Amino acid sequence: QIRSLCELYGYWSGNGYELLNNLWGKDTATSGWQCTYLDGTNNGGIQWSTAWEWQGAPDNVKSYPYVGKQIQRGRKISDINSMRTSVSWTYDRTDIRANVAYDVFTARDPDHPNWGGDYELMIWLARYGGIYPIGTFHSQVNLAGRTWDLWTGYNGNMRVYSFLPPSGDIRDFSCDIKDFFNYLERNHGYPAREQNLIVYQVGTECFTGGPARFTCRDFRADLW
Ligand SMILES: OC[C@H]1O[C@@H](O[C@H]2[C@H](O)[C@@H](O)[C@H](O[C@H]3[C@H](O)[C@@H](O)[C@H](O[C@H]4[C@H](O)[C@@H](O)[C@H](O)O[C@@H]4CO)O[C@@H]3CO)O[C@@H]2CO)[C@H](O)[C@@H](O)[C@@H]1O
Repeated sequence: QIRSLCELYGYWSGNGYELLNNLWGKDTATSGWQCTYLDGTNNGGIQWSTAWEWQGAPDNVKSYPYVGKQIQRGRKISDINSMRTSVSWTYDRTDIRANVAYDVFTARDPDHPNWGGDYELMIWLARYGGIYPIGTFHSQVNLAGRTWDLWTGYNGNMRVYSFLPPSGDIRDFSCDIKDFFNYLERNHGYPAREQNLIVYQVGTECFTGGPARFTCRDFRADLW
């Protein structure tokens, strides 16, 4: 690896991307740790991985290490035409409580900190070990060439929309996240004209299990 980010909130940035050893829930663990590795920045993308083992509090996320596309504050979702992104990944085992997911926060306050927002949009590409997203099942949705189970609920005051695969995982994926926002704007009254983009990330939420290793073979993200 080019860089090993094994410290709590170990951080790298470059080429308009960033990487964080985001162990935000680790104090709920009874044992374990996690490191995030920058493997490459080849071909306009990021190659990275994270290794971990966690015990304790099986409904509590211990971490969400991520790669993020850096964005400028004050961009209304309605004024973003496209958020094209692709990811290729593997997990070395699936007998773990973990997901792989895109995470996007938006807020009416354009200076909202990056830990949250008014709304969260997640696109889950894996759902291992019997975990649940925030909230309850809402409906099925056709987007990005697939069928999704949409779940909705609240994390504090933040409304969370999570799009889940009905079956299996999706280890090679590409989409335009604006298709997901546009669907929410039309059918869920999502206030895109007053919401600013806060973060644009992909990573893995880790609850319990391991030793496990997530490899992101390639990540690319743009927005226009
Ligand atoms: O909290 C500060 C922290 O936030 C990080 O971003 C989090 C979001 O805050 C969060 O909404 C979301 O994590 C969800 C996860 O998707 C769900 O699977 C999980 O669901 C739990 C649920 O909470 C329980 O009620 C239920 O009983 O069990 C299920 C699991 O089976 O809930 C969590 C939130 O608790 O996604 C984001 C990524 O982790 C930021 O990354 C960080 O910067 C902040 O400090």
